[PDB]
Amino acid sequence: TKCPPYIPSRIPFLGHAVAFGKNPIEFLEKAYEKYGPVVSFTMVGKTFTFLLGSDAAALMFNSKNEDLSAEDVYSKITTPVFGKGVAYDVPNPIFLEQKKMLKTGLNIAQFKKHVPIIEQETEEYIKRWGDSGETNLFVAMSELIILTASSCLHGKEIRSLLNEKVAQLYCDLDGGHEAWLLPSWLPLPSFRRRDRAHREIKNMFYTAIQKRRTSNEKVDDFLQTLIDATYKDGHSLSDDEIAGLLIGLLLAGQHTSSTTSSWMSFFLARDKQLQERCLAEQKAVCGEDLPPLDFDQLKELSLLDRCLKETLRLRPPIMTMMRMARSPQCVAGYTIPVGHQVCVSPTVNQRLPDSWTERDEFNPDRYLTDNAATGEKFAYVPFGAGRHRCIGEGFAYVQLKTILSTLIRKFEFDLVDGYFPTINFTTMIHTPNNPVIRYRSRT
Ligand code: HEM
Repeated sequence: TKCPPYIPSRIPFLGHAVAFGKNPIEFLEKAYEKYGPVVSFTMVGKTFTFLLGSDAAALMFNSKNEDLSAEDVYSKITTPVFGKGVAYDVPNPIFLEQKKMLKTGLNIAQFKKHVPIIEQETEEYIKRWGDSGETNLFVAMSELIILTASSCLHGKEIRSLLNEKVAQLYCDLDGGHEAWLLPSWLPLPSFRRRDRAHREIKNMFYTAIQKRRTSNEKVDDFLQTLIDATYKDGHSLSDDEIAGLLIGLLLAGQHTSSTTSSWMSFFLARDKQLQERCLAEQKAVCGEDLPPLDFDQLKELSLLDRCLKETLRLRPPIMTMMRMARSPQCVAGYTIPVGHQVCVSPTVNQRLPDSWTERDEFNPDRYLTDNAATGEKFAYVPFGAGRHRCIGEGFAYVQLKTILSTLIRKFEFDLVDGYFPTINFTTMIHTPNNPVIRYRSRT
């Protein structure tokens, strides 16, 4: 019973709901100062124990689901979203069976095919912009990412079936507490047409899937990985299971990729020098005529890579990873009891003053010298770390770098009247005047 420091509260049940909810990052920064790397506090009935800093976060990253449980906090968040027999509604071994099926289909051989497809979808979409004007970038990315992701993981049959009609039918699907995401100004009807997309979208897949079943167009696309995929008991995945796995893979990468793409642009629309140094790198690595991209070139676009890593450092779309303690855990000379909701914050760890120089500046060149991203284990964890890591990370870098390149080539970006959008935790539904960006064609 040697429990970590616990921040007390004068408000019985809500605890620190207001203080924390007002600014979670500032709250936790202050808590690390006052209380150390492992602190507890009550919020709306639950005791939360945060692991702050790399050395404390090591507990969760090196943990097993039998001790720190995701299916005890992340299951009824996701199950109404992804479906039955898929995601956190199945036993971990068969859960991890499908995850190993997904990770096989997300390989370099496919990433080489994916880079062309992403550019075509970007070129036909961003033509809507025309010559010059101003767009809502968060909304712009939301729509583009759906198309790009759909035309890579779902196939061409399902892309053919896709129209501007269904793009927001994912929004009601997205609605269904859902994950500690960074708040953003994406289209937020959330309700849209609940219960209706579940029929529309699911049957969109059944039909497309049957075209691949009774036919001999066995191709190398992600869907053909799942149709031919067999469990380790021989039985292959059913019709509804394959659809659930594909729907869920586009949703887990939607807001994440969209929010990051937008923030990086805003960060580059603020610093015009870096936006030029990037364009230099583009025509210098690919040639001045800007020929179509391919996987290989992406690996040497290092400035873009360091801008993306710096974006993910300051604006990680997953704000907090959470687990429920089923067995007592030991960290920093403390024992976390059964029933605590153990939390790691990539945002905090990637901002901690005792680990990052110029913590709040968007400085991509910090990776050219020493930094915590390589010099520490769990100080830079946008995609997670260790045993708990994003399987879409490889597709993410490919998708994001291809998209941003296709943008920085065909456009230049700047802030409208100098407006740089800020995240507000105090505005429940009343966002401050929406985020807009300025675009103008190149040359
Ligand atoms: C900037 C982009 C992204 C970030 C920062 C991100 C972040 C994360 C993180 C931190 C996790 C671990 C959550 C946890 O263990 O509690 C995760 C899991 C996952 N992500 Fe992402 N992700 C991104 C993009 C994507 C993409 C593009 C896909 C799919 C194409 C995707 C699919 C998944 C899936 C399937 C999981 C599995 C959840 C599990 O392990 O049980 N994500 N992501």
